Amino acid sequence: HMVEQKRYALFLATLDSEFVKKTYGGYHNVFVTTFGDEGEHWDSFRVVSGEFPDEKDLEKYDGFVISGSSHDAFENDDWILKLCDIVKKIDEMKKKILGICFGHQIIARVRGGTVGRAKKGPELKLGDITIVKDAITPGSYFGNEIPDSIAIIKCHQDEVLVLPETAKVLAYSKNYEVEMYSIEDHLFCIQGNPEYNKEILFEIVDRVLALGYVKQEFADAAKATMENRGADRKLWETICKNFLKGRVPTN
Repeated sequence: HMVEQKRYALFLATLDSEFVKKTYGGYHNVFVTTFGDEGEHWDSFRVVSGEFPDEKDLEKYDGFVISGSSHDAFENDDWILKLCDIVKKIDEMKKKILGICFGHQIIARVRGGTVGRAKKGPELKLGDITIVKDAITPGSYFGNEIPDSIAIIKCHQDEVLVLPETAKVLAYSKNYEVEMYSIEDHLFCIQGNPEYNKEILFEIVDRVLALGYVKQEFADAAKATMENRGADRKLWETICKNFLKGRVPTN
């Protein structure tokens, strides 16, 4: 009989930026580099462009990842509605979804939460989130020794303003009450972008500065957060893979 193949679906809620296309070949590659392991089959679907799996094919996937986006997760574009519908279906199937940034926000929306512009304003920087260690099982996604804090790239202007009643907050920060959360055993959401790196961040900063969206001094302060430190990238890959591939007991 056939071996059980491992299949993951990536919902690309962003187009490929010029820098990401040139440097990495696009976000598919970025996501697979971050979360993929040898021998898995990753299908991506450019949901932002209205490309979706068929509902009948959802069962073949072992897990789903929803990417970041420049779009607002509270908007009502047809593709966002369709994304919410398909996420609702996957959620009902109890299939694993890792939501990243926009994805974190979409899952919150589907489960009755509210997303909108953050009360304390946008973040574009390397930040640190405080872990709610009391909500985390030793030897689950976060390893045997749970960190007090994790460094992650932040690139967002919106947040979960109202958490679904079914969500457990796993991390917060001074300005954002919901930096990471889980719902049941199959939904896991991070507001930051574990897939980003210094090069991706700095290129966004440069571009948004050039557009006149932020001041030079803001751009400078954003970049300064990563001049001498990086995100906890290896730890994020471990956590996310632990969750997405059920590599450790559930939390």
